[PDB]
Amino acid sequence: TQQPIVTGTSVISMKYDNGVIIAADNLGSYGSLLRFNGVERLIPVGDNTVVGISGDISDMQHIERLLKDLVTENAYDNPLADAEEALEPSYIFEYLATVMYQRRSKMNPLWNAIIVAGVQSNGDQFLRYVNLLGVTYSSPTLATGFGAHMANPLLRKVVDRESDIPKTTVQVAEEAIVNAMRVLYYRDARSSRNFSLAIIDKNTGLTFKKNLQVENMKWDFAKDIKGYGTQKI
Amino acid sequence: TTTLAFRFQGGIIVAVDSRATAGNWVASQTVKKVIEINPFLLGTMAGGAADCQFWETWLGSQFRLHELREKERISVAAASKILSNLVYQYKGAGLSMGTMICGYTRKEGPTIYYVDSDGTRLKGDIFCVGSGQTFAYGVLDSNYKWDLSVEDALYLGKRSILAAAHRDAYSGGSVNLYHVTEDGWIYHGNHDVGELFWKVKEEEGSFNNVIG
Amino acid sequence: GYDRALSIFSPDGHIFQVEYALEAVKRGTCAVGVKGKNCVVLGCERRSTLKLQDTRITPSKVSKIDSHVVLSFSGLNADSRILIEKARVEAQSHRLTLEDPVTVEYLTRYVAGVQQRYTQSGGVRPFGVSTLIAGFDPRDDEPKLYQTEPSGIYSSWSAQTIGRNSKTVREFLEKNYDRKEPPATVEECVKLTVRSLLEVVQTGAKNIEITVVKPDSDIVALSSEEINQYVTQIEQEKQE
Amino acid sequence: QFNPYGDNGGTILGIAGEDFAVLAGDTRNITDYSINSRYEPKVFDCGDNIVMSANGFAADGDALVKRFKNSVKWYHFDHNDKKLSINSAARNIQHLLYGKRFFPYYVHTIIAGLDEDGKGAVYSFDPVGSYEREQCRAGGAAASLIMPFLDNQVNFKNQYEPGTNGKVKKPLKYLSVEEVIKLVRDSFTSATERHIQVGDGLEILIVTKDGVRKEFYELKRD
Amino acid sequence: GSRRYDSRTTIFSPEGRLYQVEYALESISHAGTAIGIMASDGIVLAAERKVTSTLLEQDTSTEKLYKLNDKIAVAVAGLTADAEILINTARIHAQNYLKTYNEDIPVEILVRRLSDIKQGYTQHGGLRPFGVSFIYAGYDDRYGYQLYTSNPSGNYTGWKAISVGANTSAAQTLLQMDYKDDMKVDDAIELALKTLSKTTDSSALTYDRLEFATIRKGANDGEVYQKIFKPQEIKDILVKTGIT
Amino acid sequence: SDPSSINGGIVVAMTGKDCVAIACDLRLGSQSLGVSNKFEKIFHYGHVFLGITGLATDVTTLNEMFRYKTNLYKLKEERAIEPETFTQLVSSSLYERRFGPYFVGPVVAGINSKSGKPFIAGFDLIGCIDEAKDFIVSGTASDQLFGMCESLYEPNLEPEDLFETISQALLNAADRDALSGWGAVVYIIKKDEVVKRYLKMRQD
Amino acid sequence: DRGVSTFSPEGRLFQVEYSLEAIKLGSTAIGIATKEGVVLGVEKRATSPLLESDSIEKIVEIDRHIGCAMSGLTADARSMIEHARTAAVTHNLYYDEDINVESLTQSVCDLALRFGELMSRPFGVALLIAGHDADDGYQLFHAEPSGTFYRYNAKAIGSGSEGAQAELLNEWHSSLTLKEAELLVLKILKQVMEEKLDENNAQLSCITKQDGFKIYDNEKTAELIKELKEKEAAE
Amino acid sequence: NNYDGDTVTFSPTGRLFQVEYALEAIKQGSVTVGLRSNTHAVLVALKRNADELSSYQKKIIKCDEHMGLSLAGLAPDARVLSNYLRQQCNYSSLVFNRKLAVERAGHLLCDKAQKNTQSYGGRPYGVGLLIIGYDKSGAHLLEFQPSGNVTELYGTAIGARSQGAKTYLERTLDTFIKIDGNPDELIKAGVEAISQSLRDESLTVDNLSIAIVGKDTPFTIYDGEAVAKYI
Amino acid sequence: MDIILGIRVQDSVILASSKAVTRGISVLKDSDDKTRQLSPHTLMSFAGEAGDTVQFAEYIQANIQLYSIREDYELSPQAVSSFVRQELAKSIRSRRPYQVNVLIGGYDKKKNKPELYQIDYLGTKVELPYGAHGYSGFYTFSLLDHHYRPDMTTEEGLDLLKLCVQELEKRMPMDFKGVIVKIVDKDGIRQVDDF
Ligand SMILES: [Mg+2]
Ligand SMILES: [Mg+2]
Repeated sequence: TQQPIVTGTSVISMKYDNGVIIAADNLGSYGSLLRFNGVERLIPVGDNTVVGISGDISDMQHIERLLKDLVTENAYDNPLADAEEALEPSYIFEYLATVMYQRRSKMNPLWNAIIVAGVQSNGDQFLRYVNLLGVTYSSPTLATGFGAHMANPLLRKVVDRESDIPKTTVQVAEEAIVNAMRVLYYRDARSSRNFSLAIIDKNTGLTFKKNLQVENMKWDFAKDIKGYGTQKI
Repeated sequence: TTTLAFRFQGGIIVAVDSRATAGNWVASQTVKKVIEINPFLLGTMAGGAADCQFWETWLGSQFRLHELREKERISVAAASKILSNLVYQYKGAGLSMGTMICGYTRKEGPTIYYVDSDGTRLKGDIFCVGSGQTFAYGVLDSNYKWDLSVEDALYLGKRSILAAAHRDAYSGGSVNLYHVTEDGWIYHGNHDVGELFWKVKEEEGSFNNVIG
Repeated sequence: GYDRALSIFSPDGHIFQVEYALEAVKRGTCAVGVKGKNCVVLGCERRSTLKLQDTRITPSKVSKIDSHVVLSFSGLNADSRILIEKARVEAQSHRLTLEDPVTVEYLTRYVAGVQQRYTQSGGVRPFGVSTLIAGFDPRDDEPKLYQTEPSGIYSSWSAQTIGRNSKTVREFLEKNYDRKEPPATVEECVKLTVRSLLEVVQTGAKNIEITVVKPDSDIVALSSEEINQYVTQIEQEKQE
Repeated sequence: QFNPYGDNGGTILGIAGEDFAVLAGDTRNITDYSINSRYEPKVFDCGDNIVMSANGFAADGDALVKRFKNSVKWYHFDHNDKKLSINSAARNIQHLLYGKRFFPYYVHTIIAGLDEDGKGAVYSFDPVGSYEREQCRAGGAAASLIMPFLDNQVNFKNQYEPGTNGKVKKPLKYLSVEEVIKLVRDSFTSATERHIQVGDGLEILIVTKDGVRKEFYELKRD
Repeated sequence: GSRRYDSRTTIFSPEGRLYQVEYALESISHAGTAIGIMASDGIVLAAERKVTSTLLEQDTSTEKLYKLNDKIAVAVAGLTADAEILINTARIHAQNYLKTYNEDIPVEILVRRLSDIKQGYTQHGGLRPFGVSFIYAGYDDRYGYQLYTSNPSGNYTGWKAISVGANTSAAQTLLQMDYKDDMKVDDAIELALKTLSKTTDSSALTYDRLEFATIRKGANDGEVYQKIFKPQEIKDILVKTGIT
Repeated sequence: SDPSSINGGIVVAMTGKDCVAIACDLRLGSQSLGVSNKFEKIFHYGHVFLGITGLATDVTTLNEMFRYKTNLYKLKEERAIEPETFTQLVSSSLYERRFGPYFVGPVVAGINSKSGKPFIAGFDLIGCIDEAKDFIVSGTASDQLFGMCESLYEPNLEPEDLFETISQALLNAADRDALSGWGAVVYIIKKDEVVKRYLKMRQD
Repeated sequence: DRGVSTFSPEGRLFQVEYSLEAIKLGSTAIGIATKEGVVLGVEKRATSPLLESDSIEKIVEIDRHIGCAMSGLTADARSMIEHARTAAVTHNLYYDEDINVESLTQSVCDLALRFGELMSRPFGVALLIAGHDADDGYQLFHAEPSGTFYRYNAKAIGSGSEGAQAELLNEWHSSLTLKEAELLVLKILKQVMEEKLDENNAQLSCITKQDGFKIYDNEKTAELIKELKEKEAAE
Repeated sequence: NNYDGDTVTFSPTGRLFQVEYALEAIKQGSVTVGLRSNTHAVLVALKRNADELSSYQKKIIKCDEHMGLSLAGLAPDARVLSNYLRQQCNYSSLVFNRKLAVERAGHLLCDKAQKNTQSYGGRPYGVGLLIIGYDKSGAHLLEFQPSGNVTELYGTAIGARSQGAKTYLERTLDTFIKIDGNPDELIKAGVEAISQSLRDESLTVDNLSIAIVGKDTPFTIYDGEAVAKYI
Repeated sequence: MDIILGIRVQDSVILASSKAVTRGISVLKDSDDKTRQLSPHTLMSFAGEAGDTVQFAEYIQANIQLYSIREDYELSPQAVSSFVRQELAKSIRSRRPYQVNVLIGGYDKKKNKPELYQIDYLGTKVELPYGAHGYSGFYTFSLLDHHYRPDMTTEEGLDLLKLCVQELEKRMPMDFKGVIVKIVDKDGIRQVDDF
């Protein structure tokens, strides 16, 4: 049993017709102190998987090393390490899910909420969630922390069920994700303007976008707001 | 819960209710509170349901190993003591158990051992365990005799559970009756308390307070 | 720990360490067990090479395992103490858990099990001891007499002998013991036991020990004079 | 302080027919007032014509189901591909659950299938392994809303034959698989209306001698 | 591997003897003779130090006679270092018993414990046995004065008079000849010293070659006194008995 | 609840001219209930005397332990243990139970057989040695004993004068403590004679 | 000396091959499987007439549906029997059912090769494990100290095994009744035994689906021996 | 000679005699054949009986839905190694939701057998194994030796008289590798291969044991009247 | 359990122990014998936490019976009481201590003296002319202090014991269902069946 110290906030994600999108801001908070502004919380594994992590950053870095070690280990005595016997998103997730549940069962959890986004060998979209309790679930849209409360409602308006996935393009999906990140910046006190976004497409592969910013923000209406009730000036 | 067991001329009567509750919610009315350890030995279920089920089932395995090794029926004394020694090892861990280990052997005759999750092991003639134990005791104490017939003893056990089932909110559903003889136990059926109450009320003239 | 396999099979299928343990028993002083109709008698040889002995304190050959069971032996004396201790502990353990004293068969089966264990455990040699275990089961009047040996096999006997010159006394018992009519009284059983030892013992002075076990935990060891009276009566009948 | 347990909501329902058995469960997965997934399968085909669901804390639920499926696999290896009977499966699950007696799987487990005589069988477990063959068992969030309805409509409790006025009970006539599915659907429709954690979808697994069949139905998503 | 170098200390010979026990007994037969004689009013322990030197500090030396507690003492024959390992274990056992029951350990119980330890080394562990034979002289309120002996086999027996070490055959015959049951301590003292004087491999028996002790109820009223004799006191008793 | 004041009782030790004195009450109780008026708290191993206050089971256990250890000491050393050495043994033995201690207040008293020097020492439950010249106090009336000893004590008292001082120090301290009293014993210790005196006191 | 788990140049474990020689010295035990039941019979071979032969226990119950006969160093079989009984009872506890005869036999045979430098040597005893389950019906297994077990329609182990097996070769057919098997065991036991076969120096037993495992009374066996003598004198 | 007392001792020519003696136990064992195409992999095993009353010793063991082996030599050792394979296959599925690659299964068996050849007290495994499987890179056939040497092959045979079947497969190599999408013809080639190792005895209904795994075929063993088709 | 009394008179030790066994709300038994014979001339009564009491008493019994067989000799009451005290003193610093208070009444055949030992769950041993555990002493000791004499007969001891029990029955809130009385003397142990 511990308490999280340096923390990362929402990870948001969704499926679209040819793959998955996942995003997370570049902030490592220290309570209310916005301590670290250059933290990458999307960690790619190979060219087919991106693991998005929220919660304790020290545990994230540990998980980051486990995944790095997993790739090394998979390549051992494996002539098809970059082909048929490459790591799948499903393999990577099940491994993490095992670790997370084992660690919670020893009463020493990895204080995280994780979303594994990727594309399988057969082109199938993979998107599944796992957290410090070892709880797992899949959905057309997945989000951690504040993202669950604010991003999911917006992302679910695009892909409300399984049948909406083939109807959703990468441009529409990315637009929805980027808008959700703006909404989270407006409303999450532990978020930053800077974020990373990753697209894993079955045709165009892994596209990893760094140093993105929330833009097209509405603040002008603030000038008209005065006082808290009766004040006119 | 209401479970009882008493020794008499014809052996042992075991009688239990059937209700299981989680708070005020009635989880089940068809629970088996008599564990059939083996064809000769019975155990009652009170306190923790799993603890009683698991360990009294495990119990039957130990007795089976005993009679394989020793080529002889295990005594009720040895039988009950295996359980009491087991739960005593777990003392403090939070096992919840209140049971009567009932059996009829040659050397002992009809024997009842009250076994407890605190490690208590008591030989006795009449035992009543559960939330409705006090109600069952009243009927038992006032009507019990050693020279009861098997028919009257069975009814006394049935009637005593009914007394508890009526008054105790956490007892009811149905009554399970067993009669333990030297050649083994004999099951004497499941008796719905709803139907049994009205039947007993009319035939006996009891429960005048209740309108029927 | 020391894990060396001392007891092992040889090409001819023999475990020499177990067989050499029997040779230690062959060297041991003779012990004899005879069960009557309502008693069992354990006779034991005391070699008279050792005089100036203190017979009060010297370890007696017959040992009580419980109030109702006794154990005698032939072979290594030091080894026998380990089996006797284990048996006594198990007897109390049985009373504690089963709420009933051990049957003679159960106690035998336990001791025999210990002996067996030492024939296929690493870093140990077998016991150089064969035992005669006698007594009466709780609330039972049927006499019990069992024999164990280093290998760990055990069995029930109407009468049996172990130790040096046990071949001779077994020869005697096989012709003198009738199964259809065993020694009906304590006297007859003790007499037959003393007679069987007199085939081997040498002098019937302090060389013969006799212990009589009867039902309901009635165990008593005969004194020198009591035994000497049997020795006297046997030879006076023999002079004819 | 770290709390190793959580509540993923959900409601499951097992009903034993004459020569069939159904195990149903909603597909909604939740924490607090949020929906995690509108379709997260909760009832599983475990092989050997056995269906299982471990409702409550989903991590323990998934762990138990996974271990039981594993037990079925090893039962085949160790015992010459022998079919694991529903009663044997039930006893095995007790030991899996009681194995963690002092750090329990926080789930209410139900399995369903056919017994060795081909009759419908449902078994119901508490978190620590006390189990029981039953004809009818709802588990989870809306169990208190469903069971009284089942007492009334399956077992015909408190129902008497008109004209007799309480003297003759309504006879316990056998229900067909089509009749059971109607009661399952109405149970969940009613539960969805009055319980916030119940909704989205209903997945029913039907077990017969022919095998395991699945049926899915929409539920209200509010 | 290691098996190659294993002597296998705990095995039977084809005749059914324990090789190492038999060879340890052979070792003990070359050790200085120790004699114990039990009388009605006490016990005598007499023992011969092995070919000593004139420069050996005798008054502070102890190789034969050791104190286990206030009631029990032992005479050693064999490897002194092995004996001290066992002696310390016996001293601890006596104290454990006293702590447990609040009563001094009965002699036989102590003897059985040490004998069981010796036995263990002959049956398991793959170690060599202790090359030691003890004579136990002790008193308790059950059996009174008691003499025991134990040897490397772990077998122990009770005695009225007994010898261990060198020339036990000659010594035991001499004791068997002159011992009587109604004998007293002062007579037993004389017998012990006379026996050693005849069986010794030395030219003459002197005070510097001896260790001597008595366990007497010759303590003021109902209690027992151990007396480990000093060099001058051994010299006096040698003159008194008429050996020097 | 407090283990050091369940059973009650006191020990006091004093030095005099070529002599030491150690004294104790005889009470053993279960809080308010008086259980025994014969529970002596002073023991001796050879010529070294040990008083022990506090939890009675530990008093008994430690006595048995130090008897055990001083007996083995004597067999190996071939001489009786001295007060200075025993004091270190008591300290070592208590501190080895640092995080599960015996709830006691031991007091050593004796005369060194070789130097003839009077010696006393006290300990806390955990082994810290208090080697005072004048006096050592222990038990549930230790405050009272400190008050009595501090005023009544003067150095170089003769054995028979020291007896009066230590007796009056004990008695009047015990009479101001609910959990002490019910009789008292005083040991007057000289180099080769020890006198033990039971005192007459109020029995409430 | 040499390792306990050493291979010979022929590719066999010395200790296992040597334990097989000890089994050859053991008393004869015969098993015959039929569609009406499996029969187990043994030679008791008392070393002296004073030995009470009914105390010789070479046929043993493992469970109600599984019996066992032994040959060789019979003291070694006790821990094997203990394990078998435990395995049978434990499986019933875990699975609320009888355990398959093969699965039981496999559990016993897993102990066999657990020796080295675990126990110090292999077992010096062979077992004939006979039983019944619903899946494979009546079964007879031969469990060796090598860890190998063969199922048999009929099998003899012990000193008179090769002579008895040759006799079982000719006599066994798939339509044997239980009564025919009982007499056949008695016939072959009598053939290979040193002493003359009677109810005191030989023992019979069987396992049927209805009645389970049963050791035969000396009175019951005596009648079958008398029935055997008459039918052999009949031609 | 002087260097065969245990597995920890090299001979003067650098040989491990205990391993070679363990290898000899395989040659005494009954013949078993392994062969594969691009779609399927087949095991054919000649089971051995003690006598006419006895059953025929089972030769083939299932390790997972997609993998299994046939044995030749000490059957208990095969049970240990197959049990180990079952666990490793199972660990891969539970932890990584991943079917264990046949090549990796061979690496694990090699390493397990190796530890028994370099340490004192233990002994080499006295069994040879033919592992077949269908994984993400298609059909596979492995040959395990208790020296630790595992070899991926198109076809092979181990046991007594295995050289006859091995030569046949060496001739038939170009034919049987092309038997794709036809399980019956691939088994026929295996049954014809193992027939080259027979003398005096022939393939009967309770003598023959066949197993197969493939693209849409779980590892399934055929015994009894199920193999009468191929006799 | 509740009340256990002990009194050592001239030539015997008398132990009185309550018969009631109460588990919470109900009195499950009114004939419970809270004692074990450790040896022919040594009896131990006991009271404390449920399960622990009997487990401890039988454990002690087994150990003394083992010693008796090994040595063919009965340990003195003092020796037995010291053994028992050590077990309780060992127990108090265990993971889960035995919550058991005992009285050991024995007749020393060597000294020809009755002996009563009082030992609590901490391992606090005291030899007494009369003793008790729990609240029993609070009601009875004033009577025992007044009437007790070391030269009392067994019959006088029983009369003083009756007076103690009567005071308990009057002033104690709990119904302990009377007492089973046992006498330990030179002839061994016997139960007073009418009390
Ligand atoms: Mg809803
Ligand atoms: Mg007062």
